[PDB]
Amino acid sequence: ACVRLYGPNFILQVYSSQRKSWHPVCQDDWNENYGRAACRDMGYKNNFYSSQGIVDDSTSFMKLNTSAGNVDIYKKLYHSDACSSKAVVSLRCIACGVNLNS
Amino acid sequence: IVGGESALPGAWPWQVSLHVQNVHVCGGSIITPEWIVTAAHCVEKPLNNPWHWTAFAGILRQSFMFYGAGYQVEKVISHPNYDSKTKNNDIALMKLQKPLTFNDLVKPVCLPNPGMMLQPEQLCWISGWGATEEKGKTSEVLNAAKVLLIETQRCNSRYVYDNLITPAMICAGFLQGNVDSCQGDSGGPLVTSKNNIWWLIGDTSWGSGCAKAYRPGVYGNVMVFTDWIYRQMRADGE
Ligand SMILES: *[C@@H]1O[C@H](CO[C@@H]2O[C@@H](C)[C@@H](O)[C@@H](O)[C@@H]2O)[C@@H](O[C@@H]2O[C@H](CO)[C@@H](O[C@@H]3O[C@H](CO)[C@@H](O)[C@H](O)[C@H]3NC(C)=O)[C@H](O)[C@H]2NC(C)=O)[C@H](O)[C@H]1NC(C)=O
Ligand SMILES: *C(=O)c1ccc(NC(=N)N)cc1
Ligand SMILES: [Ca+2]
Repeated sequence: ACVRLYGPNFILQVYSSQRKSWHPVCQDDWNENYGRAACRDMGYKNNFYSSQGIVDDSTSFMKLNTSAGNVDIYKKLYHSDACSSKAVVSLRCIACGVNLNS
Repeated sequence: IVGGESALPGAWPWQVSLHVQNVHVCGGSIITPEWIVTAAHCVEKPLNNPWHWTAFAGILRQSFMFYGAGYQVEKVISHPNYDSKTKNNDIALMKLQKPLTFNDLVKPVCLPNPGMMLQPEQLCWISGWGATEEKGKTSEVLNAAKVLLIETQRCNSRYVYDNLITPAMICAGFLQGNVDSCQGDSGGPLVTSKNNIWWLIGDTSWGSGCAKAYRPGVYGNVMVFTDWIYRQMRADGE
């Protein structure tokens, strides 16, 4: 699993060694429970804050395979040129980054 | 902090004071109820073992950090590539035995994501209980100051740090001096606001003297360590 949250809007991305490129995750079939699994893979234990679809500011996407078994969430993604939902996953694992003036 | 101002309650709610033998030694930054980012230099032997360390959160004044009310540190993890000679890869994690209670005065800073697209001279803040003058004593009060990032090419120039600034380091402050981190602030945060979120850009690491001209602060480049942090947090208990 080579994964990242990208940018100030927390775009979830997966690396392709073949393409030497990072790809966002299509919001297709995604939900907060997948959000929680991704957060656990990033070491956040029982922290979770939000998972929502956003417009992507990349062509190629990672798409969730709903017909996969109980495997790790990143083994459930595959390469797709198309995202039917036209949105990508924005994932926040913890409420952070607020202070007196926020 | 040299040339800063007293912090307000809840301005820097991720800032902790890290004590050994009942006194402040280093700063750190809260990233989860149990995890703190600090500097590897702080935890060199003979202070590598967690038993030495307690963390104080949500408290501005050292005299209100009472013996026995700190959070005991359970685990210390120094970056595998830390080099004490050069201070390269100067980052460590501390895990608390008991999780902190977040409130208006205690809360986490966000780890920086790849692709932050910061400005070359992004406006940042540093905070801590360091000396307020070179060779000074620990500050009783938490201070903070605005600093700008200094482009690595400038910081590595012959008249500044002459090729000592690696990709795991970032410079911040002012080349005229006067506003800077100092002894006691190390391990603590360098933060910036972007998209209405405060991000941990750096951890206070080293510099020649404090607040001297052409001798700005050098910070661990937390962006480059985030994946290591994730992996340590994930490994813990597993
Ligand atoms: C979504 O997942 C389906 C279920 O596959 C399982 O879970 C995924 C996550 C992965 O671990 C798979 O290895 C695992 O089986 C995918 O359907 C499977 O597709 C594979 C081909 O990639 C297929 O493997 C063949 O199995 C036969 C039977 O023994 C074997 O003889 C062949 O050598 C394999 N074929 C090839 C290409 O050599 C497997 O049988 C499929 N499993 C099922 C239950 O049908 C599905 O492809 C995937 N969806 C997408 C869009 O990729
Ligand atoms: C850590 O305690 C520390 C970091 C940096 C300095 N020097 C400067 N910022 N110049 C001193 C001490
Ligand atoms: Ca020891």
